[PDB]
Amino acid sequence: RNVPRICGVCGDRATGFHFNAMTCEGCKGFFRRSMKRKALFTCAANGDCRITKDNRRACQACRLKRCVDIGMMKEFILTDEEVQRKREMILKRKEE
Amino acid sequence: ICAICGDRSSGKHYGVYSCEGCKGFFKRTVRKDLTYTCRDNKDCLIDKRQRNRCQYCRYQKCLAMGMKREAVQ
DNA sequence: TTTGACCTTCGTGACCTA
DNA sequence: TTAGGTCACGAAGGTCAA
Ligand SMILES: [Zn+2]
Ligand SMILES: [Zn+2]
Ligand SMILES: [Zn+2]
Ligand SMILES: [Zn+2]
Repeated sequence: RNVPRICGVCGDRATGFHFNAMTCEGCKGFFRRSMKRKALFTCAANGDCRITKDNRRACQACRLKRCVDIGMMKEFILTDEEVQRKREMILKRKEE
Repeated sequence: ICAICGDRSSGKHYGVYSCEGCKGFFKRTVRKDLTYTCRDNKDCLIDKRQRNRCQYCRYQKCLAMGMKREAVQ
């Protein structure tokens, strides 16, 4: 796409786009699990730590909120349904 | 390596490499808010062998080496 | 009544197929 | 192109035999 391989959550090296925002392979994994599990993080501090390639894992609540602000959408996360389905059709078409 | 008693380090814990011992002693300490008093000069030497000599100085070092209290649950 | 070796969870992220 | 699946690793918890 030509836009900088830099994660907008933690400044780490981004491997591209994930759920609609340029992110590292780690924050991607995070953002999804977060939504899929419906987690409720709460930042000990005054809700405003700075996410960095190194501290990130420190305050989840802020990471998540940050993921969300740079635009990542849950919309892009396949439902449980969708998955089972595809997984099946494909698997059946293994029929040899 | 445990930055506290020196003994082998299971890995980081509440922010600092540390043996299993210094982990439990630091958990228990917090979860129970125990408070120790130093028997001497408050600069006792803490190591594998004599890490139980003075609870005050042990715990105290833990903080000193950077162990966090809010890291405990 | 404290220890601390051991064990149980579970969130992580680097890698990989598609 | 990105999606989900892997899964080997922490790091927090906990257990109980001394
Ligand atoms: Zn990131
Ligand atoms: Zn925060
Ligand atoms: Zn130690
Ligand atoms: Zn002492």
